[PDB]
Amino acid sequence: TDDPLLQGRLFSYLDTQLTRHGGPNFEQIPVNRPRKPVHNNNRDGFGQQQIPTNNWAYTPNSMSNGYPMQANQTQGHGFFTAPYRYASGHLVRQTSPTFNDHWSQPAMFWNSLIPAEQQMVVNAIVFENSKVNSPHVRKNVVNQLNMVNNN
Amino acid sequence: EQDNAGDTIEVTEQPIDNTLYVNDTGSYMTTDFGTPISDQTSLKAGPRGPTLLEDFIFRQKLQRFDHERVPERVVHARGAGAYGTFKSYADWSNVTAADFLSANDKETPMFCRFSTVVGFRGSVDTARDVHGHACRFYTDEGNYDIVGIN
Amino acid sequence: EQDNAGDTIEVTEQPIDNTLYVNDTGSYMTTDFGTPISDQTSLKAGPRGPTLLEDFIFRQKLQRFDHERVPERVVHARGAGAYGTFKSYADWSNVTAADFLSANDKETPMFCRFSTVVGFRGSVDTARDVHGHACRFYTDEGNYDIVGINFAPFFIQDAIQFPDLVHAIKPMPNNEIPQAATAHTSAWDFFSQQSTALHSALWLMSGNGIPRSFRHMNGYGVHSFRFVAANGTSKVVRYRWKSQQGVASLVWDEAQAAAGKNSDYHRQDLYNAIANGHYPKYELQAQIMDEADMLRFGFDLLDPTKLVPEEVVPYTPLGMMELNANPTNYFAEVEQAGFQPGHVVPGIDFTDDPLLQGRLFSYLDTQLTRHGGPNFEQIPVNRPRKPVHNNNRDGFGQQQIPTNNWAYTPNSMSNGYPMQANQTQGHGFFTAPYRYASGHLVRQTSPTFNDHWSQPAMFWNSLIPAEQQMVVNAIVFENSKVNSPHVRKNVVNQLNMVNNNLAVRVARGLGLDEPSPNPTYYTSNKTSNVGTFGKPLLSIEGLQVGFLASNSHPESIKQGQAMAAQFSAAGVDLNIVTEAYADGVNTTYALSDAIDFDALIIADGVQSLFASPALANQMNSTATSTLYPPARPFQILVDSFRYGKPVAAVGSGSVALKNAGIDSSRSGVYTGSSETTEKIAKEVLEGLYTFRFVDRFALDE
Amino acid sequence: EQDNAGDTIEVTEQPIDNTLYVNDTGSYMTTDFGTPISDQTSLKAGPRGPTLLEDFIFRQKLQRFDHERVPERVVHARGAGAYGTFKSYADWSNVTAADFLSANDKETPMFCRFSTVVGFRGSVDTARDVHGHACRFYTDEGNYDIVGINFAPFFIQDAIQFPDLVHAIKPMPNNEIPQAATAHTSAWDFFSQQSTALHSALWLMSGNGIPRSFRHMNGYGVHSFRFVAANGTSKVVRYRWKSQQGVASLVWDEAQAAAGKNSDYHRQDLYNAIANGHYPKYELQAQIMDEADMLRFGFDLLDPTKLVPEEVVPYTPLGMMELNANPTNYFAEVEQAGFQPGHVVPGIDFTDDPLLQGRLFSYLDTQLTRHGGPNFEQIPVNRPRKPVHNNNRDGFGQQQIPTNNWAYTPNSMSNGYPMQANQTQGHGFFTAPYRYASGHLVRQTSPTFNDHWSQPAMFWNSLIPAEQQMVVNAIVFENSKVNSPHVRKNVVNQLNMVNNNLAVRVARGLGLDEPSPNPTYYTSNKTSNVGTFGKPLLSIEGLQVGFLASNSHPESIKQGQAMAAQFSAAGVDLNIVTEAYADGVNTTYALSDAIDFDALIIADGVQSLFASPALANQMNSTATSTLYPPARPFQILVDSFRYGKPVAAVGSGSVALKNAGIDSSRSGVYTGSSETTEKIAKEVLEGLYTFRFVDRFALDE
Amino acid sequence: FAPFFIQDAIQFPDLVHAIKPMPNNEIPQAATAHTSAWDFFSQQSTALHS
Ligand code: HEM
Ligand code: HEM
Ligand code: HEM
Ligand SMILES: [Cl-]
Ligand SMILES: [Cl-]
Ligand SMILES: [Cl-]
Repeated sequence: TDDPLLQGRLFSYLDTQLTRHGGPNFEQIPVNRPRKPVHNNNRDGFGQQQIPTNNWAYTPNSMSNGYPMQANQTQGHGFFTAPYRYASGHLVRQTSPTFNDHWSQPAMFWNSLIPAEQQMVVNAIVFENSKVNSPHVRKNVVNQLNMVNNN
Repeated sequence: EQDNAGDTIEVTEQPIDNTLYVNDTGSYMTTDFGTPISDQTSLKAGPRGPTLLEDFIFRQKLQRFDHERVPERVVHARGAGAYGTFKSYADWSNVTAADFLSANDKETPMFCRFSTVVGFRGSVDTARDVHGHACRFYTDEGNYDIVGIN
Repeated sequence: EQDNAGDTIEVTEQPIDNTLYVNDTGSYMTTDFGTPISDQTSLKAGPRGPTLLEDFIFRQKLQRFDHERVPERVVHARGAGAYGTFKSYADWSNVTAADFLSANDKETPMFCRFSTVVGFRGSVDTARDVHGHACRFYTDEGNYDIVGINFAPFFIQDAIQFPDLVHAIKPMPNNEIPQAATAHTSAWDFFSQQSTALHSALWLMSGNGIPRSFRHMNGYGVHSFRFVAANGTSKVVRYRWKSQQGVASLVWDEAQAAAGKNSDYHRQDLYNAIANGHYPKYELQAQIMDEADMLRFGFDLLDPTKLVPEEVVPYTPLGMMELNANPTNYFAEVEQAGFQPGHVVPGIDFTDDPLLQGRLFSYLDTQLTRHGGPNFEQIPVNRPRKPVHNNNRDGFGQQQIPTNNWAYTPNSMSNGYPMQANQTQGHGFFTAPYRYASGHLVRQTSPTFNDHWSQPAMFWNSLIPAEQQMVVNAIVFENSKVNSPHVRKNVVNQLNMVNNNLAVRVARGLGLDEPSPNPTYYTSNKTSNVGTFGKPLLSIEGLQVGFLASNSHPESIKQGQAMAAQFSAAGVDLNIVTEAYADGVNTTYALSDAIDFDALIIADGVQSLFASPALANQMNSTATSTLYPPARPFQILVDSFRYGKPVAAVGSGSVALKNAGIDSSRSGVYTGSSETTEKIAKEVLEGLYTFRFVDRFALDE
Repeated sequence: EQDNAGDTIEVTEQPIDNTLYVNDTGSYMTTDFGTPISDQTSLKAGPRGPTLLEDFIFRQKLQRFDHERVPERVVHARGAGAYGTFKSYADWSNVTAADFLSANDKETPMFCRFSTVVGFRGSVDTARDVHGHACRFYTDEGNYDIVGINFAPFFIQDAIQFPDLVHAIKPMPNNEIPQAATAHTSAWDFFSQQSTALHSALWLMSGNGIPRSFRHMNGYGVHSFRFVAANGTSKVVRYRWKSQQGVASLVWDEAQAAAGKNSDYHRQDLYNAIANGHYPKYELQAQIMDEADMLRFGFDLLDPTKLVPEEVVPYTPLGMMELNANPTNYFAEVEQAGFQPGHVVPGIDFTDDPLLQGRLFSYLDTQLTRHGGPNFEQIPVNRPRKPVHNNNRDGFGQQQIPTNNWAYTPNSMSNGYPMQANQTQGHGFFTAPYRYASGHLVRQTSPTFNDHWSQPAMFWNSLIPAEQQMVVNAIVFENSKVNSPHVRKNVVNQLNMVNNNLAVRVARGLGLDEPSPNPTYYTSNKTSNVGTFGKPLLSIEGLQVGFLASNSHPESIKQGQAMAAQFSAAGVDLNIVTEAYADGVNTTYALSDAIDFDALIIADGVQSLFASPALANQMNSTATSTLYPPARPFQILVDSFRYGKPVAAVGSGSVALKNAGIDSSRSGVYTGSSETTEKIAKEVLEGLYTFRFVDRFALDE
Repeated sequence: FAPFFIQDAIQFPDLVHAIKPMPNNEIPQAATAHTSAWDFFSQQSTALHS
């Protein structure tokens, strides 16, 4: 979905795999391998421990007997974006006004805890905000919490 | 390792795919994580629209591409290789305990690479240069490399 | 950050050494950690003993050496760079808020790199190829890079196909053959199965594929971009760098000779020109179009396989660039430089060109590969001229020391620094606000992109007959090297959708059946400034003259030397060539070839050097010169003439011309007695501007 | 380089930005390539639309973030650093040509990092462990690093065994359990099968394994090194950093509590001390021995499992270090710092210690892992204070720009620069010239290394009875966590070769058969300054006092505050603790534990806070305080007393003491009326120096 | 937890730097109990639910 938090995670996690693995072949590590063999025209990179036999590593070509075959909604069980998805709008760096209520759900959550666990939340907030060294931040936290539940 | 329950360790080996040589015959294209794909058009907000960040098919393909290259050799960057075999003329144990030399007609698999020295990866074969002659014997007692020149 | 003692932070800045350029004068050698050393003998257990592990001097030196190399660029690996400056012709604020364009005579520092595409790091300069023209403006509002090429169109219409095009044109994966060339099955297979490629393929087969030098080609942005004004109004623009030297190119067999004689031909040309004060210039120009123009001209401005003809929208001159300094260290400054089309500044924006859109991802990601980590922008050549301030942190190779301990937004601790910048404060980047999208989320190509053949037809019609023959010869050469008959035939059929005459001539060259006219996409239209023969140069500065003399006729050297003042005054290098160095000699027969000179002059009284190979072959073994291969002087002459270069002969030099079957009546052949050398020089200057004499090139239909 | 035009090279240095410390004040946010930005909302196709690939602002920010991390150190991952200065006591040129030691009062900049060994980057400070003490002198002749630990001996005698020791002590490979601890089968298996480990294992089980802070331990070089004089004569030396604060340690259950209450206990201690002006000091000392001393003392000076007893060779004071500034950015300066024992300077040399010899390889190689490339010495904290000059080139992350284009020796082009440096010119490094080797090339251990047990015996005899009990408790704790009976028994048998009493007490703790005396390696010998209890501190600066008060008795706060001037004057922090912040309150019961204070004072009139858990348990649910867990004040008191810390009580505070079963007659218990608080303070100062009252620790045999 | 702290991925490095140890001294470990985290949670009030 167009969840702006989800949308960025899609970039971030693919990129971050480079950092931890030293190179682009992180999916070749056993725990990350799919259970069926991979076939695509990706090649090379540090730590390449496979040996491609298809010497015509591009699409379209007339040399490889059509392999590997393009997969889509109607053949090969290919991935497909949900076809009724739609977008319409200026290209904007603006937050949706539907996102503006930051406090009602915190209030519901508070009401959802037994009295003993409500005390636990208070004790935690008090513990953490006593460790916070800045009085003005302590006061900002209080004011925010007061928009959630006065008690 | 097992005079006690704590140091006793259960090993469950998982049925992980262990392909070496890749054979495309018959196959649909998949990502590196095995999802079947096409790879010929970007996902866009309308046919004349901008490309979407969520097009993971685009990103995985170009990330592979963007990372294909590795440092060339500091010397002997330009070279070419081939596999072969080596046959001992004799049992040479009187002078060497080397196993690949331990019997008449004993055969050992080989891989060699030949190269120039000074030029970078795509430099001309017929440069005036030293030439490398580097061969690996895949022996029963380890890979023995003779890394020589002409 | 200081309403309390705990969050109050004491900053003590340490007096750390901050060298940029390294200057060895006066110094003793030290390790990288500053201990003075020698580095010439290993530490050993006795003078004939084994080397010791404790020899840290040995290990630090070889560890540096063992780690010198980094990955080359996946494309455009082979290239060369230079610094320069850009001057705006005007205040362009009426169309763009870009700061480097905001005032008449406003100057901005520049760094550019030029390259081929397909060959690896040490491949030959004169490969037939696309050429990169990538320039960074170090503006006051960030590094702006125009990452262009010497052809107006590109091969494909979507970035997702880029690895397909590249694997197809690169050497085959089983054996890594052939180097730096499209002359193989896979490339022509791709160009014929992916018929978007035809426009750029024709460019590649023309002289545009084999330029004389980086100084004698133009640059193109290829894609539509946007100029965005302060108030949000945008224009759609296409960039051209118009070379102020002019456009000039080689012929194929000459490009081959150059590859074997001087693989560094273009990088040497650029280095020498700058070092000699002949600074190359290129005028920045833009076709400045309205949003309403997207589909008006019968193709789509989002389509990178299509140029806008100058005759439909003229190029508006924006300003002038000049390159005026060589780099100090090639690895540090050129090899490590990373250009990105996503390096934009306020007042510039993108379009929905699906080729451009993917480049924006690719170039940022690829910088990791070549630099080993995320701090590639911290490398000096990639730094902006003003200090960076943001909340990015850490990563391999971090050589800065952040002092802002509250590295997040929003915060109440950092006094609002660094401040958010946008359209209305701090000169922040902004997307053009009238841009809009509307549609299903689709992996479909636009039908406006479907005509792959009409523009190839226009391009063909835009070449003089001699260069049309060059295209045929190239296609025939490359497709003869293609090993697959079916691919050869596919190429013919594709070419027949472009122009029947073209396709018939190619099929004839390939020994294939001649196709019949297929008029759907044919046109008589043509455009200007897209060819490389038939139009003279605008400047001959930094071109080369070879003056062929002999030590066995000493007056010939003096004759050469007395012409030198005139060439020098035109910024042309006169090279006196003999058998061996001597007083006044610049270079030798053994070192020389036709490719080394843009014009050739034969001295008076040296005709006996110019024996043909046949004559050479009679007298072999004894009393044949050892100082150069048999008939080297003759070959220089015959080659120069064949390639179309101006040739002059003084006095009995005309005997050499006759020996070579060159009539003194041919265009671009100058003769005179020893008393008229001054006039012969000026005719050579004339011929250098014309550059090539196309009447020498064989024509067909 | 200039006998000709071709080899003459024009250098044009470009005006590139050269920021080190980054200062955000006044600035707008920019990308890394200098374009002004906001960074708070993704670019989307409509406000509820998908994020666009062209949002380069999003991608550059997350790419930086996604790449922030680097590999931690394979050992000593968890650590903290600070800058300081070193002052020589003398001109030491009679024994060493080292430049930082060449004059009385000569000052050299310093950077040190202290660490544990086994735990990963975010493991608990108060793990039982070896501690690193690694210091760089930024000398005029290169960066000299002493990379030491807080124990005098090391576990193994050959560097090739280092991965064995480390894999054995690190978490098990199947499940990565347990963290930061030797309390598992593999470690004790290793220590018992590789009996060289016994000396260091005893150190580890003593208070030395759990120091109070980095400021309250010593440092040791462990290995023999050499001082080399200008004329080539050498001395064999061993280094000790003698803490000028003194040596003090925790007890195990306290180290555990600290791990759960404040994992940053030692790094916070060091940061706060420096920030508060209480700069830690350590005196550099060396046992300065003759070459003839190698085997004289009944063990081998090449052997790193052996200390030289101060009573055999005294430590010669060389100079004083002080650490006086915190780093500005932890990642840039501390995380990236790379110490190497091979970072030596002229006047220092190595010995044939097989443990030292391998470290010289290992640390240079390991820097590649953590920095992603070979230019790790170019990181600011690793740079020498004078500019580097050598012919090393290139590599990932090259942020310098060499100007010497003739980067090889010998050459005739560079004017002899940089010049070779050696013993007799340029202050070059030189191996000590009388060093000699003679022998077959052997993979054999020296028989001089065979006594693994005598020095462990000396160490045991060197501990007060209370700390001997601590060693037994630790061994018993760790070997109860060891899951393998046969390893437990091997450990006992090994310990029985050291001291029968030790081994019997351990076997009793483990429920095993008691071994019988095995006198071969037993000794009554002992050495001084190797224990951590029974000897007072030399300075109490930067220690902490907790003053337990209550908001429900307001005069208690005022009582606390009136004592503050006296503690402040001693450089001791007085922390007033109540239920919740209020005028004059420093911290709260809920935030507090015994581990937070080095001494505890109970205020007059607050006795009712100090209800025991039993009393707490009666009245549960309503009217029990929510402001801290039940019996928190009582627990602070009982814990402080158990751990051996000084405790004082004013007035009715003595009621709290009685509730806790603490008689006012015990050592390190101070009581007084409200009129004698000044005297109570000075007794607390007294108790802080004694530091722990060992009469409280249970003893066996 | 069912909800997350922020509504846009571009803010992720902000949330993370805020909750991670301070950059000058890398204190404190594995904890939000410090000025920066609670500053972030209170200036970026989307964080209250989580
Ligand atoms: C007898 C003299 C030498 C010979 C016969 C020789 C031979 C070779 C050969 C044949 C290669 C290419 C191997 C391949 O095809 O991949 C090579 C690479 C190399 N040589 Fe040498 N070499 C010599 C001297 C040295 C010396 C003295 C050094 C440095 C101390 C050295 C360092 C290297 C390095 C770093 C490589 C790159 C290897 C790689 O990246 O895999 N060579 N040498
Ligand atoms: C209009 C079409 C294009 C033009 C004009 C163009 C231009 C260039 C140039 C001039 C360079 C060399 C820059 C240098 O000198 O360092 C380059 C490198 C590169 N190009 Fe392109 N390019 C185009 C299409 C693409 C596409 C579609 C992609 C991929 C989506 C791409 C990916 C790359 C990559 C990965 C590099 C290596 C950059 C580096 O390592 O720094 N290019 N391109
Ligand atoms: C006398 C024995 C030893 C002492 C006193 C010692 C000391 C230290 C210290 C203090 C550190 C942390 C430096 C820092 O704060 O960054 C360290 C790290 C290290 N030590 Fe040792 N060590 C000893 C033995 C060894 C041995 C035998 C080896 C291997 C042959 C070794 C390999 C390492 C490595 C690889 C690191 C990581 C360094 C880095 O990543 O920068 N150590 N050692
Ligand atoms: Cl959605
Ligand atoms: Cl658009
Ligand atoms: Cl020695």
